[PDB]
Amino acid sequence: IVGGYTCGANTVPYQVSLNSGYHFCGGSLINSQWVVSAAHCYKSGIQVRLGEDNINVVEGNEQFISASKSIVHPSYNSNTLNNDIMLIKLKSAASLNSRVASISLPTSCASAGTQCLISGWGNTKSSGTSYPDVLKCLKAPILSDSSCKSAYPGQITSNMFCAGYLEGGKDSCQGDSGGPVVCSGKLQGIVSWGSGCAQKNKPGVYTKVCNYVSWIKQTIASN
Ligand SMILES: COc1ccc(-c2ccc(C(=O)N[C@H](CO)C(C)(C)C)cc2C(=O)O)c(C(=O)Nc2ccc(C(=N)N)cc2)n1
Ligand SMILES: COc1ccc(-c2ccc(C(=O)N[C@H](CO)C(C)(C)C)cc2C(=O)O)c(C(=O)Nc2ccc(C(=N)N)cc2)n1
Ligand SMILES: [Ca+2]
Repeated sequence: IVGGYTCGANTVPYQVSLNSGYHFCGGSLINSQWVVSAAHCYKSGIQVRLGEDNINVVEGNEQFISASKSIVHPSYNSNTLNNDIMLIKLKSAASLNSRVASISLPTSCASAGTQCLISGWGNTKSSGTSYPDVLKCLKAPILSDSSCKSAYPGQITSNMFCAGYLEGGKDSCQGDSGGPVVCSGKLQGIVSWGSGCAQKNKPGVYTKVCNYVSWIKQTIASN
């Protein structure tokens, strides 16, 4: 997260870190056994880390649970980036508590201009790299479809939206991928792609979760 702020420990209790001996992507807890992330974060050896603030220090509220299943959307396309969504099942159920809690799925899509909370442990600089110990947060609005398509001509599908700041300086970034965009208590987005980070006229692009609620529910019911 570039241009964000320190969230505060366990203030975003649905935020998970996907770990393979290091943090590589975010995710969002949606019930005690399932995490929503980005398809492009798929890999072997995933451990889900819940209850984290400082990802480099044991602080006492963590739960580390191996992924037993990783289910990428059936029509994910790694070229176009359409349908950049994956469901991860935990090998055993998390213990839900105040610091490890789920986020609601949308019942309807959010309007342009809706203010959302984006969070993660990704890079915090727009040039160069700095990776934070503690979770970072950014308030950012959803942009209009027209502004999004103007920013990325020919690239924006009905399963994507843009969010952020066209002046630059405030964006998600590498390592935030798979993590949440939460608006009025609903998981509306997944950190997906962009051009660099926090560049002028190049807002973040996010998977549009409201198109996937039936798929998510049916997938959880069958796996
Ligand atoms: C598929 O969609 C996107 C969208 C954006 C990026 C991206 C993000 C940040 C940056 C980047 O500029 N990140 C930091 C920001 O400070 C640097 C300091 C490393 C430049 C670069 C890229 C890129 O396009 O190469 C990427 C991206 O990083 N893709 C990528 C693909 C292949 C390799 C590899 N085999 N070496 C590495 C990286 N992918
Ligand atoms: C869509 O498919 C992919 C595939 C791979 C990447 C990617 C490439 C390199 C890396 C990366 O450089 N990872 C390092 C290790 O080299 C970390 C230390 C951040 C784990 C991260 C990512 C990522 O998924 O976030 C990314 C990727 O760069 N995504 C991304 C997400 C958001 C923005 C933005 N809002 N500005 C920019 C870029 N996207
Ligand atoms: Ca920790």
